[PDB]
Amino acid sequence: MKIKTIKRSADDYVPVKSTQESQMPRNLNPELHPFERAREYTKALNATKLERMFAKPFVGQLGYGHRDGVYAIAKNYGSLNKLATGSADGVIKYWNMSTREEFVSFKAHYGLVTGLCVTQPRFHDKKPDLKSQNFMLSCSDDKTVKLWSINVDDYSNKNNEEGLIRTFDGESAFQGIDSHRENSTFATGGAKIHLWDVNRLKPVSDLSWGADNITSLKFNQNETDILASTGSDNSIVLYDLRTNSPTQKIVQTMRTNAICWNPMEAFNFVTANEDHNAYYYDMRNLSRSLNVFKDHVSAVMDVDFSPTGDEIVTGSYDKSIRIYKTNHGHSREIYHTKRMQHVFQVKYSMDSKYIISGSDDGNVRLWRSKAWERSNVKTTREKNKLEYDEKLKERFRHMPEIKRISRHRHVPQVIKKAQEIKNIELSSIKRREANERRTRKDMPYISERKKQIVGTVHKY
Amino acid sequence: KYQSSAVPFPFENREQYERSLRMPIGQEWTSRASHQELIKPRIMTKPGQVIDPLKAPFK
Amino acid sequence: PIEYLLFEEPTGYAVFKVKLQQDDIGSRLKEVQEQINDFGAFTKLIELVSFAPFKGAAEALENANDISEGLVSESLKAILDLNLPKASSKKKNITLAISDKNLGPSIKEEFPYVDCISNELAQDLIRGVRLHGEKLFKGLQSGDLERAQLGLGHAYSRAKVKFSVQ
Amino acid sequence: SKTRYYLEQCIPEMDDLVEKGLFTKNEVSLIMKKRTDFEHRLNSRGSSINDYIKYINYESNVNKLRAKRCKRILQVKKTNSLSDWSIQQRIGFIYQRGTNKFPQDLKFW
Amino acid sequence: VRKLKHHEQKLLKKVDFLEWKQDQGHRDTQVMRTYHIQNREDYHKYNRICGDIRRLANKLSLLPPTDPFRRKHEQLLLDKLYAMGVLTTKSKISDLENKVTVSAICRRRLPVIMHRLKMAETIQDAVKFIEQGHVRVGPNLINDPAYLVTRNMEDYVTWVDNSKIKKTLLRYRNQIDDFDFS
Amino acid sequence: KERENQNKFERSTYTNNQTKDKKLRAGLKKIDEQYKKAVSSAAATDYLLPESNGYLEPENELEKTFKVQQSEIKSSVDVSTANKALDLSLKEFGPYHIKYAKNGTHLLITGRKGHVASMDWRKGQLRAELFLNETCHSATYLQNEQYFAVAQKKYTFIYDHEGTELHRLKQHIEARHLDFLPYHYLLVTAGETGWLKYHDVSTGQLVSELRTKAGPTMAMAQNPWNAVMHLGHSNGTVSLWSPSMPEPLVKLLSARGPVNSIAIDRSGYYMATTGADRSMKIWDIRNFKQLHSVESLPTPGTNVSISDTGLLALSRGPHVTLWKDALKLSGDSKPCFGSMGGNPHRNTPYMSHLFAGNKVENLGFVPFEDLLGVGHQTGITNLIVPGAGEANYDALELNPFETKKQRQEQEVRTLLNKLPADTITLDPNSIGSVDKRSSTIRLNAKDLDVIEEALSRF
RNA sequence: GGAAACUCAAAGAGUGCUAUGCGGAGUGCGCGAGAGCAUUUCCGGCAGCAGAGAUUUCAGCUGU
Repeated sequence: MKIKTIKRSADDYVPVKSTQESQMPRNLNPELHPFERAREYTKALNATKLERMFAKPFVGQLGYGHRDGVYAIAKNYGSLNKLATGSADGVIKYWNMSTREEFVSFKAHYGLVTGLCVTQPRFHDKKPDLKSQNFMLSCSDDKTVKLWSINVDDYSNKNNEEGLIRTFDGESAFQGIDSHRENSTFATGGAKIHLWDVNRLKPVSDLSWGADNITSLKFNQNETDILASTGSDNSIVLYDLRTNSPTQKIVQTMRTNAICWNPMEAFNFVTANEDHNAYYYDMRNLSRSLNVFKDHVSAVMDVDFSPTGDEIVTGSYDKSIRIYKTNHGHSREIYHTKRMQHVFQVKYSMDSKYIISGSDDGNVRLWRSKAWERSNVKTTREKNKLEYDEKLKERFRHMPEIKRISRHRHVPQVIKKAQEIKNIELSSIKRREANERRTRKDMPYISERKKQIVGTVHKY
Repeated sequence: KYQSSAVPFPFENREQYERSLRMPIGQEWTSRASHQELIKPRIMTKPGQVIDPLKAPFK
Repeated sequence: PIEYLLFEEPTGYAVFKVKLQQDDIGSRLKEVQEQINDFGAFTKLIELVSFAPFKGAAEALENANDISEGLVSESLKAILDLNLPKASSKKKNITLAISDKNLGPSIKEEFPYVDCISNELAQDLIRGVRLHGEKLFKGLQSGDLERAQLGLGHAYSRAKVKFSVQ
Repeated sequence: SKTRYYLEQCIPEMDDLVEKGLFTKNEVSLIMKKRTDFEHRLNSRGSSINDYIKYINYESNVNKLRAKRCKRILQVKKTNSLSDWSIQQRIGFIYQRGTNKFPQDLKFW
Repeated sequence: VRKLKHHEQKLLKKVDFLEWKQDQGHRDTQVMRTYHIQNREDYHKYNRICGDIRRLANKLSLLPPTDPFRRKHEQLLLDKLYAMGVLTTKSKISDLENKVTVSAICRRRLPVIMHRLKMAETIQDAVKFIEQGHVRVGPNLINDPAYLVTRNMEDYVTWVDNSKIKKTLLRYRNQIDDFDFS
Repeated sequence: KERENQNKFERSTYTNNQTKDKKLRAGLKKIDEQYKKAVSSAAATDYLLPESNGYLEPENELEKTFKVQQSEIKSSVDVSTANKALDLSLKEFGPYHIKYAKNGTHLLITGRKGHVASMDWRKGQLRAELFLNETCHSATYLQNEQYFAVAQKKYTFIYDHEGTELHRLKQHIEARHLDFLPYHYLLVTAGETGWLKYHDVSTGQLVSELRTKAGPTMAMAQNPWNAVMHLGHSNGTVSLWSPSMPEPLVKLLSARGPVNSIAIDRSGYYMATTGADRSMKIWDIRNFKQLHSVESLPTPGTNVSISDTGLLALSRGPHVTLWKDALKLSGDSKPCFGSMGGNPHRNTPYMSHLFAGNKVENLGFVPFEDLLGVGHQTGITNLIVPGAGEANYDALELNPFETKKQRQEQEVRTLLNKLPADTITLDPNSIGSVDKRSSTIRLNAKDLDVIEEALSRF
C-alpha cells in the first residue's frame, strides 16, 4: 500500500534568503477562480469611476495670451513643440510649447490676420537652413501676404535676420493660407483663390470657379498636389494643381467654416459648417457625407484630425471644444472652461496627445486628448493595468450604469439648455414628419448623411 | 440593470454579444502571455515624437 | 529626437543612448519633472552605452580646461566617433544632447554628420543624470566622484589663478 | 511579475519535447521546478552573476541530457522539433540578460 | 486597516471596520468604561427599562388630564423613581424624558455610589472591594456589583466588621477599638 | 494543442442550437479565434503547476483503503505532516465547532460553554483566546485572521485579532449558523428565528432581512461558486437563497424530517445532504437532478463536508467515513458500505475512523493540505486524508505563506473589488447577458346567396 | 506600580532596492550594408580521406 501526500517542503515557496522574491504558484482553474463576470464587471465599474475622478484635462495656457483674440493657429508639421499663432488685432507670434512662451512676436498687419501657416521654403539661390531658423507666413486683411523668419533656438549648430524676409502684394483682400508641403508653393483664399510660390511676387495661377470669395482652404497631407477650399457660396471646391484647375464643387445648406484633410486616409476630409455638426466627407464620392458628427449647439468654427487619423477635434462658436471618435458621430469628450469664449481655432498637436484651443478672448490653451491619462513614462505594471482596464471598459461599455458613468460630463448650463431644447424640437420635427409619412404617398426617405447636401456639380 | 437593454451596434443579436463576452481577460482566468497579447490597444504611439502622414508605397 | 547625450564627469566622459523620448509639450508638468527624481523611472529613459575615463589626472585637468574654454579635446573626439553612427547625406542627421551652445559649434565642425541639441529638454535630462550620477554606471568606473572633483577643483582653481609653488 | 512571463515563455518546447517520447511529465515538472527557482533568483532583487552562471550551467547540462536521450531513445541526431534550437537560444537570452544587468565583470563577458 | 491612498479613499468612503452606524457611537461601551460595568448586556437591560418608562409616560400623557387612574399612576411612578433614587428631585413629568438616563440608572449602582461617598477612591477599586466581600447594606453582605441601591439605603452602606480595610483605617486614625472585634 | 483539460477550461454560452456584414464577420472570427487561443494557452499551465495531489491505493487484492490506521499513515508519511496532524484535548468546555480560514493558515475553535480561540495551528501562535461566559453555538472568520464573528447566546458579536469585541449586532437577534461570502464581504446569519439575514461587513450595513417562513434553519451551507446560501429547514426542504429577492430561489426537497447538514462542492456542481431520516443525498445543482440517494445509513448522519477534490465526509455520530469518487454521475459512484462478495462496482469508503466515545459536531477540511479538522466533544483532531486538498493553490487570491504587507494589500484589493450584494445570482454568468425580453435580433429603425349578391351595394 | 527580548500582535513614517521587454547562409530587391520582403538554393544526414583543434570538436573532397 502506497501513501503519499502533499510535499509542501517550505523551500520553493518561502525563499532561502531574505532578499529574493518568493514564488506566487498559480493555478488557472475556473474551479479555483469563481466569479469571472461579476468580478471583471466590478473592475470595469472601478475603472470608469477612476477615469471620472482622474479626468483633469486642462494643462495650462501659454504666455500671457494675445491682445484681441486668436483667429489663426498653425502647428508646424515637422517639429513637435512649437506653433504659430496670429490674433486679429494684427499681432502674430511663434510659441514654443515646451517652456510655454513665445520665441518672438510681431505687429504683422494693420487689420485682422486671417490666415497663417508654416513653411519649409526652397529658394533657388540658397540652401534654405530649416534648422537654425524657422519660417512661417501669413495673409491678412490689408491685401498682403508676408513670409516671415523666426530665429529659433532648438539646435546649437551655430554661434540675425529676424522678421519679414519678403512680402507679397495682392489687389484684393485675403482670407486663407496653406502651403503645398513640397516645392514651396502655397495658396491663398481671398476674393479669388491664387496659387503662388515664394520665388515670384505674382500669382502663378488664378484658380476660382466664378465670382465668389474663398473663405478657407487646406492642402492635403499626402497626394500633396490636391487641395480643398470652402467658399461663401456655402460650397466645397476641390482643386488639383497637377491639372492646375478646380475639379468639383458641392453646395451644402449652411456655410462651411473650415476643412481639414485626413492624414491617414488621404481622401477623406472633415468639413466644419455652421449647422451644428461636422461632416466626414469622402473625396471620390462627394454625394454622401459618410459621417456626421452631431453633438453641438452652435456653429462649428474649425476642426482638425489627430495625427493618428482616427480621432478628430472640433471647436465651435459656443464656448466649448469637443473631441470625436471617427467612427461614432457623437462626442467622445467635451472640454470647456469659464474663461474660454467663442473658441475659434482648435488644432491637434503632432503627437496626438494635446489639443491646442485658441479662443476669442485672447488666450490659447493646452488640453490633453485622453483626458484621464498622464504624460510620464510608466512602469510596465502600470502600463498593463491602465491598458487592461481600458480594454475592460471597452468591452463592458454597454452595461447601463457603466454607460451612464462614462457618459456623464458637466456641460455649462447654456449648452445644457440649448441641447435639451434642440432635442425637444428635433423630436417635434420627427413626429410631424411621421404624421406626413403616415398619410402621404411618396415622401421618400433621405439619409441623414445625404440631408445637408443641396447640390453637386459633376453628378457622376 | 445588469443585463443590457438591446443588442449593441456592431453585433446583431444576443448570441453575438454573449460570444463576445464569453472569455474573461484578467490574469486570473487567463495566462500572462495570453493576457498581455489579448490586451493592447489598436493604436500604439511612441510618446515623444512627431507623427508623419503616411506616404507609402514606392519610396 | 535626442538619440544620444554626452555627460562630462570628473573621471571621464560618458555617452548615453536614449531609449524612450521624454514628452515635449508637458515638460513643465509635475508628473514629468518628478520622473527625473525617481531613479527607477529615469532609467526607463537613459541607457549607459559608453564611458571612457581620463587616463591621468593631468589629462583630467586638461579636459576640464578644454571644456571650460569650449574646445574639443582628443579623448572627447575618440569617444564621439566611437559611439556616434555615421549618417547618410542629409537624411537622419544623428543627434547629441550636450550641455552648452559653445561646445555646440566646435563638435559640429569636428563632426559634420552630427547635430547638437541644447534646449530645456536636453538640460532637463542632463540634470537628471547628474542627480542620479554614479548609480547609472553600476560600478563601471575607477573613481569616486566627490573626491575626484575635489582634486580637480583645487587643480583647476590653481591653474586658473597661477598660484605660485615657491 | 515578469518571472511568470518567462516561465510560460518556456512551455512550448517542453510541450513538444514531452509529446514526443524523450522525457515524461513526471520529470519535466522537476526541471520546470528548478527552472522556476532559477528564474525567481535571477530576476529577483539583489541577484548575482553566480546565479546567472549556475542557470547557464544547468541549462547546458539539460541540453546535453536532451541530446543524450535524443540519440539513445530516438536513435537520431535531432528530432527537428522546436526544442533543439530553443534551449541554446534561451541560454543566449540568459547571457544577454546577464550582460545587460551586470556589465561589470569581464569573467561573465 | 491600511490608511488607504487618495484614490482608494475616494473609491470607497463608506467603509469603516471599526465604527458602524448601528453602534450608535459606541455609547454602551463608553458608559460601561465610564462606570466599570462587569458584564455585557447590562447597558441594554438598563436601556430597555429607560425605553419602558418613556413608553409608559407617553401613554400616561396620552390618557386625558382628568382621570384619577392617570394622575395617581403618574404620581406613583414619579415617587417610585424618586424612591429608587434615579432622579434627585420630584420634578415634572418632562424630566421623564429629559432626565432619565441609562447613565443615571447606572449612577445608582453600588460601586458608583461607593466612590460617590468616598468609600473607595475609584470605581475599579470599589468593584475590587465588593467582589472581595467587604461591604454590606444594612445587615446583609453584597457580593455582586449589579445591586443598585434605593434612596433609603444610601446611608447604611458600610463595610462589614473584621474587614481589614476598616481595621486599617481605624488604626490610621488610632481609634482602633478592639472590644467590638474589628 | 491537445490540452486534455480543455474540457475543464471551456466556458459555455447561451446558444441557438452565417452573417452578411463583413466587418461583423471578421470581428466574430477574430473573437472566437482568440478564444480558442486563450483556452489552449491557459490549459498549457499544468506543466507549470508545482506538485501533484496526494493519493493512496491498495496495490494488492487483500488490504483495503478504509481499514488503514491513522497510526500507520502517520508512520509512513513525512515528519512535517505527521507533526501537523494535531490533536488538541480540551475537556472542561463543551463541544468544539471548527472553522479554518479560507487558506489553511489559522483555526477558530468554539466550545459550546464559553471558549473561543483563534490560533495559528501550523506554528503554535495564540492570537485571541477568550472565555465569554454565555454559550457560543458557532463562529467563523471574516476575511482574514484579523476578524472573527462568534454567534453567542443571542446576540452575534464580531471580534478583532487580539480578542477585543467590535460589534454587538443589534440585529441577528439570535444565530445558529454563520457563514461568510468572501468575495461579496457578506456575513450571513441564520438561526432559530425564521430570519436569514445578510450583513455587508465592510460598510457595516444590513442588506437583507429575508423571512424564511419555514421555522428555524437547521443547517446552512454556502455555494462557493455562485454564492447562494442553501438553508435546510425542518421540513426536509433545502431552499437556496439570494439576498436580492425575498422569495427563496429554488426549493429542493432532499430528505424527510429535518435536514441535519448540507455541504456544497467547491465547483458548485454537487450538493451532499444528510437528514434525520437516516438518509444522504447527492444532488446535481446546475441541472437540479437528484444524483443518487444513500438510504438507511445505520445512524443519523450528523455532518457532511466535501473537500476540494470531491471527497465526501460523513460523520455518523462517533464515526468519520470518507468516500472518494462519490461525486460522479454513474451508478458505480453511489457510496456504499460493502463490496458484496467483493464486488468491484461499489464505493467501499476511501477511509474511515471511529472515535472513542465523543460525538463529532462538525467536520471541516483544511484548504490546502491533505488533512481534515474534525471537532468533537473533548476537542479537535486533524485526520491525515491523503487526497483531500488542492496541492496547487493559487497565490493571487489566497496564500498559505502570506506575510503582513501582502495580507493588508490582498484584503484592500478584495475590498475594492467587492462584488455588490445584488449580483448574487443562481448562475454567475448572467450579468453580461441581454434581457430575456427585448428580443434577440436587433432592428436598426427601418421596420418598426344569389339574392344577397343582388342586394349588395346598399 | 517602574525596567531587560531574538517576547509577539497591530498600525505609521523614513532609508534603501532596478521597480526593470525555423537557423547558417546563398538568392534579387531596401541608399558597403542589414533595418524588411522570399526560400528547396545547399544544408542543420551517413561513414571514410587528410589539414587542424582538446577521447570529442572544426576545415575542404568520394559516394550518399
